[PDB]
Amino acid sequence: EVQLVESGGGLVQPGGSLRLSCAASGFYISYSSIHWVRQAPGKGLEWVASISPYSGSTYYADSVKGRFTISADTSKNTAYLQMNSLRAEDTAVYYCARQGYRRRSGRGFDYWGQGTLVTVSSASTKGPSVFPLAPSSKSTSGGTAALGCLVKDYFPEPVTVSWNSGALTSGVHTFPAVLQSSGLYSLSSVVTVPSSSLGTQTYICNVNHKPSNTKVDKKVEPKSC
Amino acid sequence: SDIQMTQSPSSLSASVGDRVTITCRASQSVSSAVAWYQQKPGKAPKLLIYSASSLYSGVPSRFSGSRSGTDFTLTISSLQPEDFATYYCQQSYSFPSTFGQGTKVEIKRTVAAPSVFIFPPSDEQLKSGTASVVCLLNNFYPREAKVQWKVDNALQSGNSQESVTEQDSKDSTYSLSSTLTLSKADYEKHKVYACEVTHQGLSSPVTKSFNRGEC
RNA sequence: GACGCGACCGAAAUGGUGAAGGACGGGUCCAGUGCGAGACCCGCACUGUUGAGUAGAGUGUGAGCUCCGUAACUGGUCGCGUC
Ligand SMILES: [Mg+2]
Repeated sequence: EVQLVESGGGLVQPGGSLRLSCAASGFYISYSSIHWVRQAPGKGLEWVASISPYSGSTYYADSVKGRFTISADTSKNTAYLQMNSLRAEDTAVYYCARQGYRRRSGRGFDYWGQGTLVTVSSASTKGPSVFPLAPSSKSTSGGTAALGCLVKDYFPEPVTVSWNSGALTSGVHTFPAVLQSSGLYSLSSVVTVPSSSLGTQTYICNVNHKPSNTKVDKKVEPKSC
Repeated sequence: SDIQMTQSPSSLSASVGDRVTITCRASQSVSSAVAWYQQKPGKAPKLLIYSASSLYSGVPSRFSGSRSGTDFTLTISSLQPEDFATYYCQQSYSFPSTFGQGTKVEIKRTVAAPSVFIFPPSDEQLKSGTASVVCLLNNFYPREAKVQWKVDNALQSGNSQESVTEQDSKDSTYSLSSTLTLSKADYEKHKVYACEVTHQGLSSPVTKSFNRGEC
């Protein structure tokens, strides 16, 4: 019954500003400490800020002091993180979390939202080009072939990839994106299939990048020779 | 001084049913104000232990914590399949709060050699003026693996990027893609493109290659 | 010996006074911990060891005590008066 939902994330340029909100339900924030914790892609948790009940005292990580402001609007049962003077290193999934009741769970954070992605970059929103990774005319590496789709040069994260509108899931591997030196993302999705069906079975990768209004489907087949 | 929390190891491999221990060492007294969390890929952390040694409500008792002065340990007495995850300690003795660096706990299984595939750039991409060459290492264990790119037998450096999947829930292997990025102009001035893979389950390096423009 | 008067002593009490610092306390200051939906603030409880400036970091005419007084008395002693 206790839930936290963060919103307000998205893309912003260096030096810009952004306000995150943390909507509580199933408890009233006035009785708890509320914390913000962030996680850069691939990295660990880093505590950001918190606000204490009854006194409204606020506390901040050195890496954000002076730029960030945590606050709470009890009549919306919502907490906020006002982020100013943002830098590329602030790119992260931002979680809000409830510190539990002292008698029940000490100072542990007993409930967490599912997070909201903040991307700080000067790159502008861009849909990907989707290129085939065509099964080798040779045949196999162990009775089976491999094919896929290359999802190149989009911004920002995330994109979704599925095969045959979801009907094909066994042996699919969709790789985590990498950030290129252009400042754009790229990733590939591959699937292994029986070589004996390459000519008769149909294989389509479904790519959706909502931030750019880009949604495409690519049939992946063998080639001339 | 901000309080440091030094967490070790950064990763460990264990079989289902094994006892494992994770350690977090504080740089000054944090009394018992230490918590442990579990986090699975894509999901929020979950509280396991509070006040250093108290089991959080609903957590299975095979999880325990203990304090020895300023050293703290999380012990799992016998790993179950759903316990493979990343674990974080945290001190909340004083502000600012500090998380440890994290310990990834991965499943140990038998060695599996990768199957290797190479993909030339598509004609469509080439119209755009750039070429991407992709090398795929599929379903291998352990995770350590080396991929080298060769262009007409010259070893490439600084122009490739790698990505590894999470360990597979079913067969407990990893997969890896490596992408070599060249301009169209540079791609067309060479013939033989090759991906060279070394893995524990391979007696000798395996090479996959194609010739530009042939099938 | 009784009663009476007086003086001296003692004396519950009391006006003024000024030293003492944590072994007199504090609804004094501080530190640590627990609790109250509460890491700090606020309240309460516990614990403190050179906690800790003796009259003020105090907007206590605080207790006890020093010194200077006053004193109920239904206490003592001595003198005197009458049997
Ligand atoms: Mg990739």
